[PDB]
Amino acid sequence: DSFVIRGDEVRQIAPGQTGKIADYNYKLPDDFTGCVIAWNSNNLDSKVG
Amino acid sequence: STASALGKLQNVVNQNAQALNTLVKQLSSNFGAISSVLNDILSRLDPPE
Repeated sequence: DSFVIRGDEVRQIAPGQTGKIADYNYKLPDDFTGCVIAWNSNNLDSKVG
Repeated sequence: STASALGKLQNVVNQNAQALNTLVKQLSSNFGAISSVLNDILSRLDPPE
């Protein structure tokens, strides 16, 4: 599963988390097995306009 | 007139009653948790702890 989020919201992508992204957009199971990968694309996904 | 001649049966009854009473009493202990009642724990913390 792929998406783009703000820099400060990456903390909410974890089992048993609470916030705004974790409960309204993407909810993870408590016993989730797998892995999470995150990197930065300010030079690609952000524009001067 | 003379009492205390039937100590054995009274002792058996007292032992049974005391064992049941202490088994019931044990419900109020803490056992190292934050409270002795489940509802307060459920209604004051998120599931992870």
